Amino acid sequence: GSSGSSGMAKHEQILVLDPPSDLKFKGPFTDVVTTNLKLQNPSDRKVCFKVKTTAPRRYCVRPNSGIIDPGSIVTVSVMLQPFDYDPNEKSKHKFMVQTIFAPPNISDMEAVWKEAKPDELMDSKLRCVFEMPNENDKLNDSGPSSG
Repeated sequence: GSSGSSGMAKHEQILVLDPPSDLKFKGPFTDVVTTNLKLQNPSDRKVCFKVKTTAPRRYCVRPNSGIIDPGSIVTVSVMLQPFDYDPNEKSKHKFMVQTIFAPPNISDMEAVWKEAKPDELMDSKLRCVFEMPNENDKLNDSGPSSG
């Protein structure tokens, strides 16, 4: 990884998505895929996140929601259903993750996300990149061989 932002835009987010740039997907595509999404929480208070994508039919996220403890990272399992992938596919699909702090009496989630207004709810624009398993050179470390 290497710090590098492309353009300055307006976005108010508290939860640091990982990868924050784009979420790569290890193929193949002709079979069930498995992609782990890391979600870092810099804040020191509970926060609720709602996983929502444009292709909820070809995507299986679990947990599909929940709260990320303050100062911790969560690993979400995003399984991609096997479908006819095209090499000349267009950049349409998109992944939008919603995040919002949790109340002191956070009991019913369905009630929170509901009461929450679209003017306070924080979201993030992310793109899912489909990669192929066809590796070129085995990788173990970015330096030494040991371990």
